[PDB]
Amino acid sequence: TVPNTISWSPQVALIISASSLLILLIASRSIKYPQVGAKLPVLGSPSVGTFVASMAFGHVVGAGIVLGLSNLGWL
Amino acid sequence: MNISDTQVFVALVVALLPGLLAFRLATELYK
Amino acid sequence: SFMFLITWRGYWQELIETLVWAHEKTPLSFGYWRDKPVALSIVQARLVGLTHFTVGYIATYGAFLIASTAGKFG
Amino acid sequence: KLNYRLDTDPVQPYKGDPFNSNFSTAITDSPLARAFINNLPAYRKGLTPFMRGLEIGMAHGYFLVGPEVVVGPLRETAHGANLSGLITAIYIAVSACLGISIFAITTFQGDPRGAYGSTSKDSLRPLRNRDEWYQLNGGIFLGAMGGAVFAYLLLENFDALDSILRGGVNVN
Amino acid sequence: DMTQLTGSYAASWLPWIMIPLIFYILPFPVFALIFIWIEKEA
Amino acid sequence: DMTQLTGSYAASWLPWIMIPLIFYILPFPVFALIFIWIEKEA
Amino acid sequence: SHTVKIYDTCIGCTQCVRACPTDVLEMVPWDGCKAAQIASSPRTEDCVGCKRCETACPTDFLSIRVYLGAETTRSMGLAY
Amino acid sequence: TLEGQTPIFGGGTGGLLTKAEREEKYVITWTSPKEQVFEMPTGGSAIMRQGKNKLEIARKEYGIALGGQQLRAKFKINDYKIYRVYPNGETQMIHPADGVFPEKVNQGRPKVRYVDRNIGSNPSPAKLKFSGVQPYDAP
Amino acid sequence: QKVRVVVDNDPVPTSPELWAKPGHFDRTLARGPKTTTWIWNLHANAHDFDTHTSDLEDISRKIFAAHFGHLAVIFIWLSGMYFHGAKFSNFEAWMANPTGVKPSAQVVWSLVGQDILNADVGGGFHGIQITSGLFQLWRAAGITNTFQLYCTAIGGLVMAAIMLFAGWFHYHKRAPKLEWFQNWEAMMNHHLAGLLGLGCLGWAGHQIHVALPVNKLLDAGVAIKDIPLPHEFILNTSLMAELYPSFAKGLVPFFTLQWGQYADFLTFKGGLNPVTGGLWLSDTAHHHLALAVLFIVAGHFYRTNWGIGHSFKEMLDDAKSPNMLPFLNFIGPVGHEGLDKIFETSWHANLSIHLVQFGTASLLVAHHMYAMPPYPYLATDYATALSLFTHHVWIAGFCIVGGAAHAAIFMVRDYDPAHHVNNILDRTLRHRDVIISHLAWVCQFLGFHSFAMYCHNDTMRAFGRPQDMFSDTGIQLQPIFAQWIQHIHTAAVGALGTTAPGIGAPVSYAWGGGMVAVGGKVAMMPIALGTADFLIHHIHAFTIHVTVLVLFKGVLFARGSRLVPDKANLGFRFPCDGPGRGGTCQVSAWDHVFLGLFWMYNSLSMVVFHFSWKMQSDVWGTVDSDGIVTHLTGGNFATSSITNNGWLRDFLWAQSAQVIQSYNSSLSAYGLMFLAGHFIFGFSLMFLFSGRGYWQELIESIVWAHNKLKVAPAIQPRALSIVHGRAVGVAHYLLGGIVTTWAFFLARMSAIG
Ligand code: F6C
Ligand code: CLA
Ligand code: CLA
Ligand code: CLA
Ligand code: CLA
Ligand code: CLA
Ligand code: CLA
Ligand SMILES: CC1=C(/C=C/C(C)=C/C=C/C(C)=C/C=C/C=C(C)/C=C/C=C(C)/C=C/C2=C(C)CCCC2(C)C)C(C)(C)CCC1
Ligand code: SF4
Ligand SMILES: [Ca+2]
Repeated sequence: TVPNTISWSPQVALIISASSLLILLIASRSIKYPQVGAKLPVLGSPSVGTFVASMAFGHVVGAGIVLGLSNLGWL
Repeated sequence: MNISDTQVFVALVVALLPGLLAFRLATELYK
Repeated sequence: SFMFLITWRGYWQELIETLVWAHEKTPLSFGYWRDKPVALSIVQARLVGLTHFTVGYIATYGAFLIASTAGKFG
Repeated sequence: KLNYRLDTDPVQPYKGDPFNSNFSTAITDSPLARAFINNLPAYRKGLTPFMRGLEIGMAHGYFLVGPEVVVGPLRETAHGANLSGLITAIYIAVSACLGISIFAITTFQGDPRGAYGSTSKDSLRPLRNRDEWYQLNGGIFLGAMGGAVFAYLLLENFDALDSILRGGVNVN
Repeated sequence: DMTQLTGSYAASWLPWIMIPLIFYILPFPVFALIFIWIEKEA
Repeated sequence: DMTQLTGSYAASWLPWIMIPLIFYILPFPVFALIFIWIEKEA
Repeated sequence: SHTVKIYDTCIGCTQCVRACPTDVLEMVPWDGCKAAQIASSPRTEDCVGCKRCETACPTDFLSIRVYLGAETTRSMGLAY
Repeated sequence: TLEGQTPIFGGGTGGLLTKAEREEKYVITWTSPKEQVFEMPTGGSAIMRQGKNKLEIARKEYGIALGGQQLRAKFKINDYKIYRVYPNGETQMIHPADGVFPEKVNQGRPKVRYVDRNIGSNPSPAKLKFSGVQPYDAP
Repeated sequence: QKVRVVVDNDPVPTSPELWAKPGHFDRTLARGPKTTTWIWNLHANAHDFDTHTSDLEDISRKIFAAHFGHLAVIFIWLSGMYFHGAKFSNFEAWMANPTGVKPSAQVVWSLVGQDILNADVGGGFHGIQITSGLFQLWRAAGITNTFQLYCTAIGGLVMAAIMLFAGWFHYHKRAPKLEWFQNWEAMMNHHLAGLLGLGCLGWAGHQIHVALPVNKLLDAGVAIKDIPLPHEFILNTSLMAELYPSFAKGLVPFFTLQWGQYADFLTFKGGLNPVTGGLWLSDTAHHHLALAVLFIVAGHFYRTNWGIGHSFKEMLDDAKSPNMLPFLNFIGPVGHEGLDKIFETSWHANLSIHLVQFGTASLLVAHHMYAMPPYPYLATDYATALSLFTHHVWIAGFCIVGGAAHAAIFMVRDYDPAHHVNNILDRTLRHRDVIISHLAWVCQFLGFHSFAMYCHNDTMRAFGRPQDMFSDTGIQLQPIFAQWIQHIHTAAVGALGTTAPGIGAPVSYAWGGGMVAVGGKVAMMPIALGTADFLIHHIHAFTIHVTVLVLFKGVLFARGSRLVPDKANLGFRFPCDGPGRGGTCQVSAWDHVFLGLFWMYNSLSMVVFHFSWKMQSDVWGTVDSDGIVTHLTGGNFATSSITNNGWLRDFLWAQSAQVIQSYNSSLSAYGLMFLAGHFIFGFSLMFLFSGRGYWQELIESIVWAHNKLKVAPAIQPRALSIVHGRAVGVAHYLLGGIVTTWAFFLARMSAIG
């Protein structure tokens, strides 16, 4: 059978936003070389490259999470 | 239906891994 | 024969040296050469390769000559 | 600036000599490998050369019978397969013992060449005397014949031994 | 039949050889190994 | 019959023993003799 | 051992001595050439027969010649 | 005995064999101005010490190649010596034979195996039949 | 800031003056010729750039410019195939009747009777039947008329001119610095996300928007003229909606992560299309789309200019004891530290790795394209299927040998002992006797227990004792591990239970699950493995291991050995070190490549022979109305391939009937080339068996005759050098043998395929 994919709803927006946010806090404190290049609070003051990397990885991880949940009936 | 010939042989080969590690731990504790 | 005629000595001498090391370092191998093993000489290899080439030449055609005639006739 | 880091090297030079063409590995120098190899009959301390040959012969003659019994050309019949296996072990061991004899004849003339010379320090080849080799050979031959015959007797009596190991001899 | 030891389980030949090996073949060599270990001079 | 090696010639038992003797019985002792001959110290 | 001979056509260019991988040759005083020196082979027992000396010799024909002879352990280049 | 401390080397399979203990062995000793990395004659890299060094080698060609192509050409070290060590302990210094490098002419060195003619004047082998004399050895 | 573009301006003037100075790149060759050896040396050192100069920056610029030249050559070759398929082919006729028309794209002129080679290939066309699979590739791309092929031919010529201009521009006008070439992280990011990733994405777009709709109509049976042009599927969205309903809702599901609604054209079926026998194009579209995402993600892995990413140097410096797994700590306390120096300066080391992986890729291409035929009407075109597997097997073998060759070149030329102190490279060299001795032993074990068992079979069969043979009816050698894998992979899709539930059909029918037939011929069916397959696979293991032994001994001993300790000073390519030390012929690392070429040829010849016989015997054939399959050779492989008398009789003698009887027919060219390959093989034997000392002396007498008539040349004739004679021998040997097999394979398949 074709794995189930759900229609767009605020829940998938919450998952993607939360995954992007959590990655942003973790990356600014764990990656080897943050604050490299042009600069953009509670965060570690990440650079532009760190922020775009966090948002891109938030889309990557978030997309995997939403498709994984929707496949299994929310895991 | 019980396990087959291959399953018994696989278990025997797998049991070698804790067998060798048991020897390593025993000799290390003897030190 | 193609092996003895195409490959030449220095390749085999280096390989034999590796096997010499292996024998010396292997336990339970109580044997030991009284004559040091070396690759066949340059001239010797040409003769040995020529011998294999000739013997194969004669044996192959001899078998074909007999079979293709005796099999078809008396 | 230069750090060979030999002190933290898992693989050390063999016996502290970096120029002896050897390494200290799990195969050559681990406590288990040394214990197993040095206590084989070829290396066990204190063994007489005849007793070294006896234990080696019994072990080798015993298993040499097997191959021709199972996949040999007389395998179609039980009795023929067993005889062929015993003969093959006898032929191989007699040939090997002949090789051991002529090895001792040719090696030990004057000061032997190679690893059996007086000044040689080959720890893997400890039988440095001609009389030791002949004592070894006598043990090898008698042990190999005994081991081959022992395997032959067990295979010849396979039907009896199968009933033995299943308790079928306790019916009467 | 019930005149002999048999096994309907897979690889029933295994107890045929393992019982002799563990109980009256290997134990004497094992005792020999332990005896050498406990008698070795310092 | 043609299920075994036989001989209609006289003394057909001769190849029965000569073939083993020359090809896989005597050759190893002969090789041993030659080996001793070519390895003898001067 | 191999035999190494030096003929009177030598010009004392020392090329053969430099090319020898086992130090068989050395340069000795001489008066037959402008360089006032000639090649010598005092240590032919160490000669392996590589003929590197002949390759380096500039004279025509060669002033140094190697004749392969009886083979020994060191003439065969055996480390065992 | 030969003095000097061996270079840092973790071991290898290109070292000495039974021939070293049974027939003969060679040792190359030298002095270097600093600690530095060189290539072993039979593969691998070794670190030569600050003071005087001593390396055991299976063949004489190893010492000539190491001393000539590496010690002199690359590290500008010219005081290296090569010894031949016999199993009974006898040691003789063989390179340089007389303290002067062979490529440099030295007084007192005799002519060895010199033929007083051009190579084209060697006699034909037919004239020396059954005499046991090779054409290049002919007077 | 670290990654930046720096170039020189006009570093080399563009003048043809040096065109009239042959050998200018070499100091020795620049003086001019004195003997004929100068001519050979000029061509031999033409592209050895590191011997033209010692400047790494100048060398790298030559690499970059020359690569553009090779790309232009490939584009001209690609343009030729498209043009010949648009002007001198029966492509349009073949597209109408794929199962009844032989592809043909080469037409010969009629001057000396060679027009007999214009075979009756069907479709009212006369020409040489091609086996390159161009027609099947173009059909899968959606190409339906010769005009589209003509346009691609013009585009290929344009790209060739652009490639040629780029090489001139980046060498004579704007040559990048050495630091530009040393940007590992930037190069990896751009070639992963931008080259592989964007190319997969672009081809996925072409497949989705062009190939899938055109091929869906083609398999439905509608005529070529009734199929709209591919751009109509883009403009008229209603046309795409009818074929795939999901296209009626646009890009909304993609941006909302509702990708499950795209399942009608991004399928995950597996198996083969019943109509054509190739893979489902919708399956390949999802395959390439998934590849594009994976490659683009991989392209953000390395740190270029923004701190984010991984560093090559930090990984290599960290991969050492005790940071490895407990059983992998034997690599020592230095480990991979120092390997980064190799990739900074050694072009040869990188070429060694990349040539090896092109061998790996081409081998995967050969194996994965017959068992999972990706193009329509490719599996049932037996001539094309055999040719494609054989061609890409041979390409891989040459690439692998080249990888070993340039690995040895790196050791002699670029390896620096100071950079490798107790690291893994140094440690590997320090136990090379361990490695070679064990490799030599396993080669002997494999040779005895693979080939000598065939000799055992031949002797038993000749004795009239089939029961004693290694066969399915005698002493069986069942490849149980390979049989088990076939069962696991078949049961994974539902045909250790159902481990790939989403796949409908078996991934490959070669593992089981059923048979596919297209035009009354077998496309793919399960390939049973028995004793004969056990024996032949261990033949491959034996031949590969020996080829490894020859090449890997040369690389490990390139610097020297116990015999010649200073081989590195002698160089990568030298004939010998004299007759001394007993004789040191062929000690150089080059000679190990020379010997390894023969063993690669021997290994790969048996690989393509195994494929040709097994596929004909057990897979390929015709299917009647009742579903009964009669194979091309009728199942000979199981009983005949267990002896090499069977190989000699039932494979070489029997299957050469087509090529040997091809005279006075359209296949007569294959018969001529069959003899041509045999001639070159025998011709090569005098270069391999003889030496230049004989030939130089013979040339002396010939030169005397020319001197007698005052016609001797100033450029003195010389026999080929010792290395050159070996190179000629191996080149003619491999050419003769491969051409012989090429004619043997193609003549038979063009007649019975
Ligand atoms: C004498 C004694 C001795 C000894 C002991 O003591 C030995 C041992 C070893 C070890 C260590 C090893 C493992 C084993 C195996 O697997 O392989 C083999 C097999 C066999 C079978 C071998 C054989 C054994 C013995 C000889 C036995 C004998 C017995 C008989 C029976 C006698 C008979 C007599 C009569 C009279 C005939 C080896 C080896 C090697 N080899 Mg080696 N040996 C020797 C001898 C010889 C000779 C003569 C030659 C020449 C031919 C060689 C050769 C060779 C090569 C190529 C190689 C290889 O590769 C390998 C290796 O290294 O790896 C790694 N090698 N070795
Ligand atoms: C995304 C960027 C990108 C892309 C696509 C490439 C692509 C390529 N590089 Mg490359 N490179 C890049 C960035 C890129 N590079 C960067 C940033 C550096 C500096 C670190 C290098 C440094 C470099 C070196 C040093 C070398 C290459 C080489 C190559 C070629 C390898 C041969 C091959 O696979 O043939 C692929 C075959 C093709 C036909 C691909 C198409 C070729 C053209 C030029 C691509 C044009 C794409 C462009 C976007 C236009 C698209 C139009 C349309 C699709 C929209 C290939 C064309 C090698 C080579 O052969 O040089 C000539 C080589 O030696 N590159
Ligand atoms: C990407 C691929 C690639 C690249 C860039 C190189 C690059 C290089 N290789 Mg290399 N090589 C490769 C693949 C590659 N190789 C492969 C696959 C092999 C295995 C066969 C080799 C084997 C190899 C050897 C053994 C040697 C090199 C050498 C060299 C260097 C000098 C080039 C040279 O001699 O000009 C080539 C000049 C020629 C005259 C060759 C042309 C003659 C060929 C053999 C004719 C082929 C016949 C034809 C295809 C079919 C018949 C034609 C018809 C008319 C009958 C250069 C760095 C040489 C060197 O010194 O390296 C430092 C060297 O000794 N390579
Ligand atoms: C601790 C667990 C345990 C115990 C108590 C037993 C008990 C028994 N097994 Mg057994 N077995 C086990 C685990 C165990 N099994 C496992 C995991 C396997 C799969 C590898 C097997 C495979 C197996 C076979 C194939 C056979 C038996 C048989 C037997 C019986 C005779 C003894 C024998 O031949 O041993 C044989 C033992 C092995 C082949 C391997 C044993 C491996 C275990 C894990 C070792 C345990 C060591 C222990 C924990 C350390 C003790 C410490 C000390 C201080 C006491 C006996 C009832 C025989 C039988 O059925 O007779 C009727 C027989 O033929 N066993
Ligand atoms: C050179 C002559 C010659 C040759 C080639 C053969 C060949 C053969 N004989 Mg034979 N034979 C010969 C003379 C010869 N015979 C003579 C003169 C006699 C009478 C004494 C015999 C009596 C004889 C018997 C009784 C048997 C054979 C058998 C055989 C076959 C197996 C070999 C064997 O068992 O030898 C056995 C050989 C002998 C018992 C004695 C051989 C005496 C000859 C003269 C020795 C010649 C030595 C030679 C000249 C020196 C070679 C030098 C070297 C550099 C090559 C083989 C076809 C066997 C057979 O038929 O199998 C089917 C068999 O059973 N032979
Ligand atoms: C995993 C890689 C992969 C695979 C399996 C395929 C598979 C396929 N492609 Mg495809 N392709 C790929 C990558 C891949 N592609 C890339 C990267 C590009 C360019 C960006 C393309 C461009 C492309 C075009 C333009 C076309 C195809 C087509 C096809 C189909 C025909 C069969 C074929 O090409 O041989 C299958 C190939 C293989 C099995 C092996 C090659 C894959 C690479 C080279 C191996 C790389 C791994 C390497 C050995 C290890 C690297 C070292 C490691 C340390 C990482 C088939 C479905 C054709 C089509 O439409 O079919 C209907 C077609 O026209 N492909
Ligand atoms: C058919 C011809 C032939 C044969 C049999 C061999 C055999 C061998 N080659 Mg070889 N070679 C050949 C042609 C051949 N080569 C050619 C044409 C070339 C040129 C390219 C080379 C180049 C070459 C190289 C470069 C290398 C080899 C290596 C090897 C060895 C591989 C190990 C092996 O298989 O051991 C098993 C031995 C065999 C399979 C030989 C056949 C044995 C028969 C079938 C059984 C005999 C039974 C019994 C012992 C007979 C005794 C009776 C008594 C009366 C004599 C082996 C000795 C490699 C090596 O030495 O690796 C260790 C190696 O490095 N060869
Ligand atoms: C290393 C090891 C191993 C192996 C082992 C082996 C290899 C074994 C073998 C074993 C064997 C192979 C054994 C054998 C034995 C034998 C015996 C025990 C015998 C005895 C004999 C006898 C007792 C005899 C007697 C006699 C005589 C003397 C004379 C008269 C007659 C008679 C018969 C009485 C394993 C893998 C497991 C594990 C790991 C480790
Ligand atoms: S035969 Fe040729 S390759 Fe061999 S050593 Fe003599 S010159 Fe060199
Ligand atoms: Ca009873």
